Amino acid sequence: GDRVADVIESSIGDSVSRALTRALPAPTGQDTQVSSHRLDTGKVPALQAA
Amino acid sequence: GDRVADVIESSIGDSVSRALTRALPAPTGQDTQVSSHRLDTGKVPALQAAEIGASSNASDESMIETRCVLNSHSTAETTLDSFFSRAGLVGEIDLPLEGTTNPNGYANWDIDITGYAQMRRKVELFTYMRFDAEFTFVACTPTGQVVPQLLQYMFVPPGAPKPDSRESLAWQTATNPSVFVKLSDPPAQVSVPFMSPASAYQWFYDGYPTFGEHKQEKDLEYGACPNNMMGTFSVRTVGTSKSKYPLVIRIYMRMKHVRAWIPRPMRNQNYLFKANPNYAGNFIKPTGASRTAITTL
Amino acid sequence: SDRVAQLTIGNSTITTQEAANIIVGYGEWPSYCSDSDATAVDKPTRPDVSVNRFYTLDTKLWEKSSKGWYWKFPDVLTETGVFGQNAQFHYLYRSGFCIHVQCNASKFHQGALLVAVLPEYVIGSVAGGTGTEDTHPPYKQTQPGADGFELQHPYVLDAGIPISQLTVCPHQWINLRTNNCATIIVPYINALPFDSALNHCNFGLLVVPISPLDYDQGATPVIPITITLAPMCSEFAGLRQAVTQ
Amino acid sequence: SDRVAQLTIGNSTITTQEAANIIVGYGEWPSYCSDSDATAVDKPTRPDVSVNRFYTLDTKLWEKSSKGWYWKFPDVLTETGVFGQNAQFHYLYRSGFCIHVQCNASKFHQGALLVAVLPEYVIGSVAGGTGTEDTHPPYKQTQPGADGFELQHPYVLDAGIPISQLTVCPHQWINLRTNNCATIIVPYINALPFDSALNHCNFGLLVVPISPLDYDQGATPVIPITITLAPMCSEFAGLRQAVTQ
Amino acid sequence: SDRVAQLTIGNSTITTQEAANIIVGYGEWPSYCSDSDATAVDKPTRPDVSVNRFYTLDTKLWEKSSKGWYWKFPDVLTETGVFGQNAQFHYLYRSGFCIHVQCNASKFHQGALLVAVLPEYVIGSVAGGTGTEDTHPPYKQTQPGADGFELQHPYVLDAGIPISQLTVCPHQWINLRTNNCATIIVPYINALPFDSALNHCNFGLLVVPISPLDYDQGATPVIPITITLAPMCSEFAGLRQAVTQ
Ligand SMILES: CCCCCCCCCCCCC/C=C/[C@H](O)[C@H](N)CO
Repeated sequence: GDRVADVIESSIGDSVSRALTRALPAPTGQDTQVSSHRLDTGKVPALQAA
Repeated sequence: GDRVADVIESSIGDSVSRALTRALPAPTGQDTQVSSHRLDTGKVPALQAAEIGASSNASDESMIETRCVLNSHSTAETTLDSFFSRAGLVGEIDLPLEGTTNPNGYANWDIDITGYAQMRRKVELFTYMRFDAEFTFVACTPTGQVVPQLLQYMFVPPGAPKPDSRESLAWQTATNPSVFVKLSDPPAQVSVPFMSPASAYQWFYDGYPTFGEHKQEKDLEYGACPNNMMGTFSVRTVGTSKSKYPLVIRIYMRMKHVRAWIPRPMRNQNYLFKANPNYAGNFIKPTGASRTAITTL
Repeated sequence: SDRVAQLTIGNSTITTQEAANIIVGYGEWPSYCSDSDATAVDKPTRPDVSVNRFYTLDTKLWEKSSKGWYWKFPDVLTETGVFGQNAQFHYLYRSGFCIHVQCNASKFHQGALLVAVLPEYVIGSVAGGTGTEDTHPPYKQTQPGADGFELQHPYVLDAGIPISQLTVCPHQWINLRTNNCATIIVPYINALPFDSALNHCNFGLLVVPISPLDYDQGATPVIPITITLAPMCSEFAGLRQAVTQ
Repeated sequence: SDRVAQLTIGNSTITTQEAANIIVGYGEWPSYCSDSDATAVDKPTRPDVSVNRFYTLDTKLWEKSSKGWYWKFPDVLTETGVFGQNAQFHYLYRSGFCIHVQCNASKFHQGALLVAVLPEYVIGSVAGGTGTEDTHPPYKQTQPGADGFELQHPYVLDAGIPISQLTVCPHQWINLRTNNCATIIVPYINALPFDSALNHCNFGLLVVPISPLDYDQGATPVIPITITLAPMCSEFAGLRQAVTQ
Repeated sequence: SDRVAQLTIGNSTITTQEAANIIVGYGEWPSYCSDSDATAVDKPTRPDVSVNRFYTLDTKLWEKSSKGWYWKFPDVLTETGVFGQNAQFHYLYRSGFCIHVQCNASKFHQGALLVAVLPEYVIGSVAGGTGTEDTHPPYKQTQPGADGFELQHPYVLDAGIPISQLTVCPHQWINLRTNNCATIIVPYINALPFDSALNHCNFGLLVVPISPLDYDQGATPVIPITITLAPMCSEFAGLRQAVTQ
C-alpha cells in the first residue's frame, strides 16, 4: 500500500480541472449604474497593464 | 526621590539582556518534509539578500520537490566537549645530560598551549574559552626507552618562587602541588581547574596590560594577557647528583567542561611565535588549493 | 518598510532611505551590568544622553584600488567629547555600540563593502616578510585612533585570518546597487564586566571592499566612506585624574 | 507582491523579480485525464518529477530587424531528457505546460514582445508567391525542433491569420520597460484524451516583437530571448520500442 | 497608494503615476451656496457635468532662465466652452476649482516649481521704476486670459509681496526628481456668496520655478508645463444677454 509520505500526500490522480472562472447567465447587456465625480489618490482604475 | 518624568520613566538600570533568540533542543538533524511543485507570484523564497548580513533561510522544500526523510543523524559529536576533549601535545620539556638548554637537570616550562599548531588552531577558533584541564605527562629517553628515574612535577602559580636549581629550596613544595612519579609508572595525570582571574580565557587580547609609553623595549607587552598567565611548570630529576639518563618530557592537555564564546575566522597562515598572531609577510599563501582556470575542474 | 530607517539616540538623529535592516551583534541588545555580574564596589556613573549619541569621526575615500580600513573601539572615542572625557577620567568602562557606516553612490556605480565587527581584533606584523623577525606593530598601528588604519594584506586582515570567514562575525554588506548604509549594534563583548577604555580595545570594526569600485569615466570619482557610531548603555567607574593615553 | 515570483516544479526552480503575473491558458489548470474521459485500457505511466521540470532549450538573439520565432509543442521536448525518452517509448501523450520566456534588458532599452500560445498552429507555405503552386512546408519547418523557426511574414504568421488578433489566445507582453519575463500555463488542448507526441503538435508558441528593439549605440547590443518550459501532469501510454521521429 | 491617483469629473478623466497627494485649499471642499448665505432671489442654474470638467487651456515651456507665470480665475475659462458661455450669459458666479499642473521630465532632469493659489492676487505696476509715476497694469496684464502672463519680478510677484512667504497659501511643489504633477482643490474664496465672473477674479494661480531647470546637453530640452483645471460645484445666476468682457 501507501506508506511513504511523498505517495500518501501526492496529488497524482486528481482529475478535477481547477477552473478559475465559472459561467454566469447574461440574458441582456450589462446595466450602467450612476457615477459621480471621483477625486482620490492611490486608487486608479484608468491605468491598467495590457 | 524621583519626581521628574525623565527619571521616573527612565530605562536606566534595566540590566536584563534582551535576547532575540533562544536555544532550542536539537538532538538530531532536521527532518525533510514533503514538497510539491509551487507556481505562485509575489512570494519568493529563492531570492534572498546576503546584504542584510543574515544567512539565507531558504529550505530544501522551498526550492525543489523533496520527499519525506526522517533524519536520525545525531549532532552529539559536534558539541564543544566532543570536539575539544581529546588530549593533544601542548608542550615539550627536554632534560639533556650535556647541553646548553637545561644542563642543570631541571626545566621551567611557562604554561601556554600556543606552542603547537594542532592544538592552537582548534583553541583559537573561539575568542573566549572557559574549561577545565587534564594534563598527562609522558616522559621517556630520546630513544623511546623507559628508565628507572624518579621525577618531580611542580605546579608554580604566578607569584610563587621559581626554582633556580635542582636542589633549590623551592622544591620543598610545602604549599605548591607536586607529583612524584617514575618513568616505569604510567604517565602522571592530574586535573587542573579554571584558574583565570577573568570569567574565561581569552586567546586574543587586543590591548596592553599596563599604562605608560610602549617604546621598543616595552613592546613585547602587546597581546600578552596576564589573565592567561596560569603559572610555570617546573620539572626536575629527584636527586642531588646528575641523572644517569637523558629525558624528554611531553605534556598532553585535554580540555573538559568546555564553554566557548565569540567564534572567529580560523587561522590560515603558518604560526611563527607563541602568543603572537604574526605571519610571514612575504609568504602569504591562499587558504585553499588553486586551479588553472575557473571554467574547468 | 525595511529600506527606510531612522536611528535616534541622545541629541543626534541618523536617517537612511536605502537601509538593509539592522544587525544586532550576537542577537543581544546592549544592557547595563547586573548586580550579580559587577565586581567593583563604587557606584558607576551613567551620563546617559551626554555620551550615548552618534559621533561622526572621520571620512575615508573609497577608490578602485583601496585595500580596506579598520578602526578600534573605544579607541576612536577615547579623545572625542564628553565620552572621551569620561573615558579618560574613569578607570573602568562598559558600553555597547551602534555603528552606522555611510557609503552612498549612484545607480551607475558598483562595488561591495564588507562591514564586520571582530572582537579582540589583535593586529600582527609581517614578521619581516620571511617570518624570522619577532616584530610587534607600533602604537600608531595597534591604536590607530580616529583616523583608522589601512590594511596592508586584507586577505589575512594583517592577522593571519582569512577574510573569507569574516562573515561569521556580526556583519553587513554595503553593495552600492541596493544599499548605501550598514547598521550593526554591538553589545559589550569582554570576559570582564568592566575594563579600561584606554589600554584594552574590546573590538575592531573592519570595512574592506571585496568587489572593487568601478564606474565609467565622467561620473563622480570621489566616493567617501563615513563612519558614524553611538555608544549604548555606557557606564564608567573608578574616577581619578585624567589620563591622556 | 505581483512583480516578484518563483516557479518551482520537479527539481528545477525559476525565479523572477520583474514578473507580470501568470496567465493560465483558458482559465484551466493542467490535470490528469479522468476515468470517464480516458479511452485507452492500459494503465498510463506518470513519471512525475522526472519529466515535470523546467527545460531551458535554446536562446535566440533579439535584433532591431528581427521578424519573430515560433516553437512547436511537444516537439521541442521530443528529443530532450527523460521526457523525450518517455515520449519516444510511449505512443500516447497527455500533459500541460508552463512556458516561461526570458528577455532581460536595461532601463534604457525599449521594445515589446508578444508571447502567445496558438493551439493547432498549422504552418502554411507562400504557395509560390502568386498562389498557383500547391506547396507544403518541409519537415524542418512544420516540426522545427528545439531550434524553433523564424517567421517569414509575421503579419500573417505564415498561416494567413493576422497577428493583430493573436491576443485572443493566451498571451503575455514582454515590454522591456516594465517586465522581462512572460509566464503562460497551458493545459492539454486537443479533441482527444491522448495523442501521439511525435506526429501531432498540440500547440505552437509564438514570440513576435511587435515594437522593434531600439537603443542608443554603446549599450549592450546582444539582447537574448531564452525559452524555459516545464510539462505539467504528464501522462504516457502505449509503450513499445523507441521511435526517433 | 499615494503616488498614483486618478481624478474624474464630468466627462473628463486625469490620471497620474507620480502624484504627491492632493491639497484641499484651506481644508474645505467646494460646496453649493447655502440658503442662509444666498442673497439673490432667482433660482440659480447648476449645469453640473457640462461645466464641471477638466479643461486643458494652454502649455508653457519651462526653460533654464524662466521667471514664472500666473493665471487668473475664472478669467482663464471666461472664454472656454459651456462654462464660458454660462459665465457670459449669467451675471452671478460661484464655483470651486481643481487645478492640476502637469510638468513631466526624466530622472536626469532637475528643478522645482512652486504652484500656489493666491486669492485676490492684485497685480501692481513697477510705478516707472523710481516710484514717482502712478501707473496701472494694462487690461492684458490684469486679465491675461488663457495665455497667462510671465512675471517680471517673481521675487515680489509683481505685487510687492515676497515669494518666500507664498507657501502660506495652498500650494504644492513640482520637484522633477519625485513628482510631475501638482493638485490643488480650491473652494470659492470671496466675501460675497456670488460675484461677477468677468469683472472680479477670485484668485490667481502662480507657477514659479524656485530652483532653475538644469540638464546636461543631449537630453530633451523642451520641458512643457501644462495647466489642467476643473470647476467644482459651479452655480450661475442673473441671466441676461451675453457679455463678451
Ligand atoms: C601540573 C600543573 C599543570 C597546570 C596547568 C595549568 C593550565 C591552565 C590552562 C590554561 C593555560 C593557558 C593557555 C594559554 C593562554 C594564552 O593563549 C597565552 N597565555 C597567550 O598569552
